[PDB]
Amino acid sequence: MDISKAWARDYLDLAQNKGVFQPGSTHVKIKLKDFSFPALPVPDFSSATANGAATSIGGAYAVTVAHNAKNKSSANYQTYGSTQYTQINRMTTGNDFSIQRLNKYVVETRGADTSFNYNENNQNIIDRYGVDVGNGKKEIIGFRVGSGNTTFSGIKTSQTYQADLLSASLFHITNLRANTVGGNKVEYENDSYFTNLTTNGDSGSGVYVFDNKEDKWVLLGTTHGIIGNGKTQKTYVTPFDSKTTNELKQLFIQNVNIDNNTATIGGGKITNKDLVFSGGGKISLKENLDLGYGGFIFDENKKYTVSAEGNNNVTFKGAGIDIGKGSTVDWNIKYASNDALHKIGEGSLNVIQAQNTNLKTGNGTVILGAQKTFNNIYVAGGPGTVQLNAENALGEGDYAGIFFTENGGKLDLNGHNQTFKKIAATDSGTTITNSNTTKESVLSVNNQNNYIYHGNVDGNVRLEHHLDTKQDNARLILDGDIQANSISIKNAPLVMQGHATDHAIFRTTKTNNCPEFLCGVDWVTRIKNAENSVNQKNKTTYKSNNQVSDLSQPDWETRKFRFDNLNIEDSSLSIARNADVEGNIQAKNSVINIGDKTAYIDLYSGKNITGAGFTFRQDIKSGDSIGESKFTGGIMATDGSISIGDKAIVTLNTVSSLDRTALTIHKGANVTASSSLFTTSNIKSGGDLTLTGATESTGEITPSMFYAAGGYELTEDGANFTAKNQASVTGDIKSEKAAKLSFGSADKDNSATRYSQFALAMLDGFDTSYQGSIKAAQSSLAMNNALWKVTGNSELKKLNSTGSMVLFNGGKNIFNTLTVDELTTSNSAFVMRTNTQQADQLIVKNKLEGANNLLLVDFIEKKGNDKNLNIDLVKAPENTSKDVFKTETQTIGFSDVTPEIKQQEKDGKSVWTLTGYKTVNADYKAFLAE
Repeated sequence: MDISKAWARDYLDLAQNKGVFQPGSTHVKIKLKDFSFPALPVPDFSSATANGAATSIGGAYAVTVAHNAKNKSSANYQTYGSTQYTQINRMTTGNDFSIQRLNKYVVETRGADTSFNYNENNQNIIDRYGVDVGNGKKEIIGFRVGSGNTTFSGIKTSQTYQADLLSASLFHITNLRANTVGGNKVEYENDSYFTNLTTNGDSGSGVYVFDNKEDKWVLLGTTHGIIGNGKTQKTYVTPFDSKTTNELKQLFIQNVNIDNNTATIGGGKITNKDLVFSGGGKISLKENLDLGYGGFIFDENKKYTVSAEGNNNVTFKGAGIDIGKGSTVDWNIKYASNDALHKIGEGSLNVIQAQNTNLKTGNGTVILGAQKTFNNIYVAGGPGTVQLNAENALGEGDYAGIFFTENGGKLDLNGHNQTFKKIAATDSGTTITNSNTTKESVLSVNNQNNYIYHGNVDGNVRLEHHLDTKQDNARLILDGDIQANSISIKNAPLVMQGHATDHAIFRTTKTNNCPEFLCGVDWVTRIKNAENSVNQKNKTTYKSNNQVSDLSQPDWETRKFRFDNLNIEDSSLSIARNADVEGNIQAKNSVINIGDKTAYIDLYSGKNITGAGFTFRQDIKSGDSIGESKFTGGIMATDGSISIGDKAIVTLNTVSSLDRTALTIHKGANVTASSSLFTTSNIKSGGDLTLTGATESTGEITPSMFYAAGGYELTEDGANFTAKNQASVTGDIKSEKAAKLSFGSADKDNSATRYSQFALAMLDGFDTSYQGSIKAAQSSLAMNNALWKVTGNSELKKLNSTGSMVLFNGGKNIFNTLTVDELTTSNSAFVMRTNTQQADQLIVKNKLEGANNLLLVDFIEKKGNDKNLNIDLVKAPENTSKDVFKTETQTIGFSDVTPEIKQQEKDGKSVWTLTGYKTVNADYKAFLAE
């Protein structure tokens, strides 16, 4: 492998379908120390053996090269996932082709597609598998994956057949029909930039090529050998051979036509090959049946039963069970107890009795119809389903005896409740569901220590994380997608977060089993040193640190958390980076951190299943890792606290009620509450906080709502506090930072009012009311159509009121002063109060005012006539002008008492005074167009 351009881990990521090289990914490019892979989907390389030297072709069959027999097995002993398979037969061709029969059915992969036809003429093959590389120029491009003696630009690992080091080659075909000893062979050359040259240990590995018309990767053949040395090194592929393949497969077929009758089996007779059953019917065993290398294969769309004669106890043993699509096999015997039952195929195994053995399933449905149906279950490869159909059908221990490796499968609780201390899932290929739409399944997960569920939840499920005693370390962390009716949390923490994308590593054991003499620095260390400089300049050390993922990596999968309701009691809920959370929260004596900085990763994520596939490993690290997070819904809380952190985006579109529940909005958060929010406590905010009417209900249309904060709101930075669009906001607002905004839709509205005009007796206009005390001596205040009733002494920095504005209200003969420092009011409204001999308000200190305006007043003294006494109404020294409260002889006022004013008095402070009285859905905003 050449790592002068590409990172070492890049070749590995591709071969192991990690990082950006997920199966089916199109338009993939990688940064170099910039490179675009060809316009094709990434292959699925899961049909490759762990060591790369052979390729599964589905079922009990695999393909490799013939002279790999001489090799230290290399291909005689095959590992897929947690399972070992042994070649027990083969056929072999002069062109070095080898089709293999394995001792058991492969559970982990459905195998590579075998539709390559070497006997088509050159033009046909070019048109079927050719790739455009410019202007219509076709080349046959493909991928090869294996793990020969491994080298990274002159760093010698001396490692061969390591699964961790499974590495990918990209190539173009240079001769479809090269004339070699043995027969015609396909010749290829690697890409000159993304260059993984073939090594001896790669011999036998599968070569892939992509069908244009069927849109699928196809097994071209298997790697035969090389000629040459560096960049131009040629590789020869033994073309896949159907005829020889099919001849080997013929050696294992015994057709059994049951045809709805009954086939009785015993004594070497039916009244090793695979027994290939057809027609449906009953299968009865008179004794233990051991099929050796054979197993059961069932056709499609048929019903079968497997029974013991006379209700005896008989076991079956063999290659496994392969059930065709649309078929169901009622399995009413035991599979042998010293062997795993391997189930593949798309149909259903219906297990009527307990088995006292282990299951390995990779496809179709296995139904558990008995208590403790299997001792342990291993789910692999993606498309299998395990379905509960009896009480206590799962197994014992923390994991309920079920384990999901790579790509996982589905657990359908099917109306049953199931409890796990821990779910043993390696990745989000796993989902726990419930297909029963009429009886909800309670899924309980009651880990007492840090644990991450990597899998999903959907269907008719309720999720509970309940403990008997308050335990703050019992953190349940969900890394996958969660779709649940509801979620309930008591006494133990819940964490919702995204998933750090898994990458390949070079070696999972932390030791190098070669002494320092004769071997020196660890090759693992050497790769990290060799890429250190470019990693220091780009800040990407996570690429070469031999860890599966890193808290500081940028590549994170966003996860969806949807639920009608979450209930928390006496614990904490954290939404961390790349969680997208939506639903209603009820909280009691609990802590809610939205946009929490602490994220968790699993050092064995994606490789959590060990041993024979019935043991589970997990190692958790946590630390700061800041990224976008989303909460959408409502919050009903009692005590505890709520925290909204950097990069979080919260949308309260459901009514929120906080009682003794402090709300803190930190710097870098965006909180929009389009739904009513009441709180007996206070809200602190150093981010953006916006309060608006319900802009929902209709696809258009907006109804209004309220925001009360008894403990007031407090602003903590150069922040934003915006109220607009039919928002009625109660509770004082204080601040000593340079804050801004807002009251009132900034020209986003007018006079054309929708909604109930009986719901206009709560805002008059505007479409925004507030009340009513602002102590912010550094802060701005926009006022496009508003304002407040002012219930306290407000000393505000700056003010701009293009539109409807402030009045006073309303302490019992308790008068207050507003005080600005750049009051540029561009229009109406300024209703002030006084009884007669006691008046308030000394406003703008540093002048600059606006056009039109309306400085008004009102009372509690019954002056049946005039009272021509001296009480000022503003205090702007010298002033820019005077006509900043123009003479409009149309004042309704309060009662029938209308006094007048002045122009100037004490020094430069241009005040306003008083005079006498007069006599004159029926209004305040009756002066917008004045």
